[PDB]
Amino acid sequence: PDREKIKLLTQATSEDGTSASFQIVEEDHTLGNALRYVIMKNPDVEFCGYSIPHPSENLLNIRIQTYGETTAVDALQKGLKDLMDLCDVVESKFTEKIKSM
Amino acid sequence: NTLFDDIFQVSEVDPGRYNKVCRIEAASTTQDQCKLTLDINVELFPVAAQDSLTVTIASSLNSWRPPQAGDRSLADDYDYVMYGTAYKFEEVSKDLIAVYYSFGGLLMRLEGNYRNLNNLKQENAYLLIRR
Amino acid sequence: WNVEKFKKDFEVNISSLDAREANFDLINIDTSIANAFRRIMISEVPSVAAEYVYFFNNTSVIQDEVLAHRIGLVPLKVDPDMLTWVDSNLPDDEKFTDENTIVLSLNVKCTRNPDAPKGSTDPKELYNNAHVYARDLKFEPQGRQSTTFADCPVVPADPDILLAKLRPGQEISLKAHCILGIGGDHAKFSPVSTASYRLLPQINILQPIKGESARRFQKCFPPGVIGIDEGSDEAYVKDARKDTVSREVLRYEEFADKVKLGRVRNHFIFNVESAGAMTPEEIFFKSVRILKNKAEYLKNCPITQ
Amino acid sequence: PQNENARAEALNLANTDSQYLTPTSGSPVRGLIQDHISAGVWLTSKDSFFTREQYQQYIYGCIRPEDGHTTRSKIVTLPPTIFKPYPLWTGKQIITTVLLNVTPPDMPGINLISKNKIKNEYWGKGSLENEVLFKDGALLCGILDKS
Amino acid sequence: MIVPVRCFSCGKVVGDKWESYLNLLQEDELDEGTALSRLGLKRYCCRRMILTHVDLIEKFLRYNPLEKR
Ligand SMILES: [Zn+2]
Repeated sequence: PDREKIKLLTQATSEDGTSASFQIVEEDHTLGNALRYVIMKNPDVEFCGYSIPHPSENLLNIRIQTYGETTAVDALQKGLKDLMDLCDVVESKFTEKIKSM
Repeated sequence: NTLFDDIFQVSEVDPGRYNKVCRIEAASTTQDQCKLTLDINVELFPVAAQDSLTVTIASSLNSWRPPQAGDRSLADDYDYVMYGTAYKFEEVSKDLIAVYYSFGGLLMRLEGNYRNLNNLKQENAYLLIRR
Repeated sequence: WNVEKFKKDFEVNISSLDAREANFDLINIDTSIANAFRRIMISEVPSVAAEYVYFFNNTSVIQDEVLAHRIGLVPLKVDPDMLTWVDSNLPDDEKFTDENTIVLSLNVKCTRNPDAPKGSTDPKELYNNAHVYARDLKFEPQGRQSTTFADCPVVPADPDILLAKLRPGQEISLKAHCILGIGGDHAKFSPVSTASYRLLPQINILQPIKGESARRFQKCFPPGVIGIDEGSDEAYVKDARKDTVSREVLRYEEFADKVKLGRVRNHFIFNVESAGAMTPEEIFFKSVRILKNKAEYLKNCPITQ
Repeated sequence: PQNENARAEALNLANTDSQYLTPTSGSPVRGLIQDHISAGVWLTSKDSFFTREQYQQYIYGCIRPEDGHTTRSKIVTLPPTIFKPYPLWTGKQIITTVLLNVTPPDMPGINLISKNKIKNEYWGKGSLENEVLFKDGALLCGILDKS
Repeated sequence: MIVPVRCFSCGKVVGDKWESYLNLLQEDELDEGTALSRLGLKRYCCRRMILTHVDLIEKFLRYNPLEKR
């Protein structure tokens, strides 16, 4: 596997898991902004934002809080999946337009 | 429950130095002594002089979260709704009183007869406006 | 929102596609994602460039490190898919393989020309090999590459790049190792002579404007942006897509009252130029794919407590 | 410093946070400058509005709740100022939200009536934006400034 | 000293364009802005690179320690 990529920051994650903070290595605004955009479309998410501690440490912090239907880890996964699917839609659309051009 | 309503007629709509907010001055059509001053995001709710606005202050609507499947509340009856705080009351004369509201900085000053504004307290309140 | 709702509303328009540059619109996509593609195209789409330069001699007027630098800026016409990445934890012997690396050589000596037309200024006729060009980088295939690259020799995308100049007696002699890298690391690896976008201009007129005002108003925007309609004689917007947003209108007092200038917030006009190795569309595809893998690689990593 | 006594002293006596006021006259020496003042005049302007998405993002980008300021282990937000036609928060709410997440929860919000450097005339007729009002920890009126 | 390879801001190759640009000014007798356009330099980023280049190298080259003057 690779365990060093994403980790939970257990000092800002609640007991019920409806709220959590993740630290992702080797990622900046590129993925961070895109991921929070997607996550915030999830109707059970009550809060979400990302931040970059410092421009010199390659680290990305994501915060997710839910209204209690799913856990914070769920929202992260739906967001990641949603993001993947969203790219597919773009790739396919672009392909068709190149063909039809 | 509802604390105050009246139909007001707008005198002035001043954009000041902003371009999304305007200061509105308007007088009641029902009370000769009741007048109003209100900052409005006029990009979301355009207002011109001589408009007639119905203005309601209510304590609740019958904590905040994006609208869901089939949510219904007092907001449905109006065009423009703001949430804010009463922060100052003042005696204007032996007969009349003014209350001051802030909606995240957009200020309202409502002056009127002390019996006409009896229900207003120094709490939070919703503001509802429709054309 | 919902991924299907997005699919139904998302749209692509391809204004112009070419071997070097693409002009196309992404419509109804969020700025965060357009921005992602843009960033990725510039900084994370791999390319091949010279990384290590091995000098055996350089008695030209240009210093080694500087010469090495320019060679690194030369865009090599190489398909990055044809190469694997170098592992930078192995010693130099193990580090560079036929799947890893491409070798270029350069070997020029400058001599004086006897047959120079007396009283000449041109260094082509005064000196032999005075000028050294990128095209002078010879591709030396190693191992399996004689086969793999037999159908596509390694050539700089811009042959006529001036690399160095010499005078009689001076020589350059070097081998360069060229590998995969990304723009975020060093800009020599960026596969674009630039990818950027603009939001589609929105010129909305706040009341009809006609007659001599129409003609006046029309001239505050580039040719073709504002049309004057026959009949109503009033001005209307032909295509905002041609507008440069100079805000010229807002200077003339008579108009500043009657026009708001905005954007269609979710409509991105992309322009992508390739440095020469891959086509624009490939570079854009590769970026849309790169973003997706980030999301996929992350979904599959275990979250350590 | 090379031993715990010196550690304790550098963290509790000579530490930067212990030295907000100067001993000369007892006035502040630490504050923000340049970009940050200009930014404040803009962010706290009446013309400043933010969608749910933006509001939440400004909050998290500056709070750093994964710190020693676990005043809560959940970020608190306000309801929007404009409910309808579209949910919008004001800049002044970003400030109130910040204070709300970093001041002690078992303790009432700050109360301040102050002034800033910009005269009311600069905003337009009837403005009160020169007056800085904090009630129960909420910025209800005025912009924030070098002052 | 010698033509830069890429435009500092664009990334666009510019180093293949010096010798031709001179030939445009010289032979075709164009002005500078017309010639820059003909070589494909559109952004002012890129026009600046060729417009204001000083081929100082041609001075350095006149001192060659490896030939009998
Ligand atoms: Zn340039």
